[PDB]
Amino acid sequence: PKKTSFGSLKDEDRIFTNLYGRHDWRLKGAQSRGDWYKTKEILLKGPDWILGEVKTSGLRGRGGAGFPTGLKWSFMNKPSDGRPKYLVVNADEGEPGTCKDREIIRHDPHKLVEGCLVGGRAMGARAAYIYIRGEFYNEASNLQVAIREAYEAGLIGKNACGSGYDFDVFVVRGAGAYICGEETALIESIEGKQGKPRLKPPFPADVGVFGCPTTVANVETVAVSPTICRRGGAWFASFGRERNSGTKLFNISGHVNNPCTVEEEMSVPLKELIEKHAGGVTGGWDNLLAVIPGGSSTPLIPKSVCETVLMDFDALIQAQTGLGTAAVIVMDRSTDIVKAIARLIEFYKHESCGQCTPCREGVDWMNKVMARFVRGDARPAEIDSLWEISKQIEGHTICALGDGAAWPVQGLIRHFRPELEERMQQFAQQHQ
Amino acid sequence: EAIVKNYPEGHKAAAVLPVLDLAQRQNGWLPISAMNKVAEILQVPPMRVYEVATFYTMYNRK
Amino acid sequence: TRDTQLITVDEKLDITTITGVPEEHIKTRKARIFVPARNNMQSGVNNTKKWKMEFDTRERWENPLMGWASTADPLSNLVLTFSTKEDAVAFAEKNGWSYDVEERKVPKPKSKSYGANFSWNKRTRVSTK
Ligand SMILES: Cc1cc2nc3c(=O)[nH]c(=O)nc-3n(C[C@H](O)[C@H](O)[C@H](O)COP(=O)(O)O)c2cc1C
Ligand code: SF4
Repeated sequence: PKKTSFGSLKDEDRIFTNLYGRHDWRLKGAQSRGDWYKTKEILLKGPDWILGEVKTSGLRGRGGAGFPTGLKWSFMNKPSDGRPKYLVVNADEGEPGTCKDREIIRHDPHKLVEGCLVGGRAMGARAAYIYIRGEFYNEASNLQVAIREAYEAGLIGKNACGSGYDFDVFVVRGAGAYICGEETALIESIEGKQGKPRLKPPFPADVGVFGCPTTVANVETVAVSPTICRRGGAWFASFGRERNSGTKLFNISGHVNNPCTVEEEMSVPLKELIEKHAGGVTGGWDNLLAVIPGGSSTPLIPKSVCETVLMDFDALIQAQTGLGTAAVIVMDRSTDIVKAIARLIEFYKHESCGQCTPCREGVDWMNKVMARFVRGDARPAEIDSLWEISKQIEGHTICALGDGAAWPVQGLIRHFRPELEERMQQFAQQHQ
Repeated sequence: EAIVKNYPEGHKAAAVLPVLDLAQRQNGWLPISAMNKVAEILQVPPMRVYEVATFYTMYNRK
Repeated sequence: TRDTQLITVDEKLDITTITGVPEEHIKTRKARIFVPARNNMQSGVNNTKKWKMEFDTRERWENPLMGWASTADPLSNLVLTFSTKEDAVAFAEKNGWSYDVEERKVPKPKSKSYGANFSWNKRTRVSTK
């Protein structure tokens, strides 16, 4: 009935069945695996039916924040004023450790394109803009090839899939900026400005790209929607703990024997995920120091927490971290944990858009303090000083990048404070 | 021309990033004259093109 | 009410003769009653709450020895503060000073909308942030 152990996902239940690119990624191969099947019927079912299926599946955002997708997409389910409506697909993929969206774009592009159509229909959108990071040039070209095939098969464009619905899919490339993954900064970049996030309100569903109603959705969130419609929300909701439903793409990187991308059920144990798919921690499980469970923006957790934690939104919130993008970064006991986190702060310092004070000045400040913590050139009173600084950034910035730079620092101080103080002790003795 | 037609009329400024990137593919890098040419084609103030060129790290200004 | 026997006096209150001010600095002076303008160099509004009374500026000249600014005007620094325009006028009248009143200038309420920065079809769309 209510299964209590999760994992062991079977291949028949996997959505991204060309994840590893061992089958044809073009239209013929995609149609052989079930893409673009009965898409006309799905569109004719209407926006309300599609949104109902998404709500029932319990799908949550796969971009890092995890808002319930069905409710989010329903903000667009409203009568049209004069303005057009748009779906923006977030393919920026910038979070360190996260490379799942790259695999979807280059190996299952037709899942994304069909997701744009189904999702766009549900929102009443006339077109989809797919924002892909500028470095993913070859992935963008693969996606552009797939879009052309869709136009030539009548699947998108005028009278899409013969449903009478007109839909366009545009691809817009970024130019090198992690902040452009932030949903409102992404919109500003499409409009030809610096990728600086907007304050909210207004929300994009009211005022978005070109000032029009807009929904920004992650590549993975969009790409699963046609399958959720074909196989039903109930089927998707049968995976994972309640309110943590579905399958999930996981990146396992760092100190593991076989770093890899894999699709696994939600709520799978973290330890099982590393051991079954990634070939275990380098040097064995007893060589594990810490894990960053959801990309650079999620607080690290120490080995003791990693023994029993489940990989889903609620489980990781209990561990004082978060699922994030589900990019698992493994660090074994040879890692210089202070230097590892100090490098992430240096990443956020280089990615801050500079718009708002607490992040423009605060993240740069935290970077300088962390650089001295790596060498030990500090005193223990500065640890609690660093903690308070991170709390002055968190919750005071325009966008969540400021939060994402404060959380890794807090995780380091929370779980490895003696390591910091030990290093300060070494530096004082050696210099004195 | 095809880049500019991907956006609503009255919002040509949306084409600054892809057109600026095209100038760099033809030329290898972006001299100040290339930034001015892009601003002229899209009819946006040149300063709004300098901001984009210096914000995004893939543009080569040397 | 009172046990003190009051009298009736319908005269306009005038205290010029009992203030000790020289004749020159009653009749030839012009008092200005105003609410100070906000110093445009700052956004704080706390110096625009009260009414002020000041007097007409008079000659300042350079001291032959040092070049300091000399004055013969005893009222050159006198600035009085009042809660209301009516209090300021009452004070000026009973002291016999001619005066001008300048009405307070309250900034008018503005319509501010962050969303207007991103208009689909209006000129309020900003080209930069
Ligand atoms: C600094 C920053 C970077 C982000 N990068 C991405 C990204 O690369 N891809 C993504 O889908 N969401 C990213 N997000 C989250 C988006 O703002 C937004 O929550 C997401 O696109 C919503 O889609 P979803 O509900 O389907 O997850 C980022 C957020 C921040 C603050
Ligand atoms: S938090 Fe940082 S990245 Fe986000 S708007 Fe403020 S300065 Fe820009």
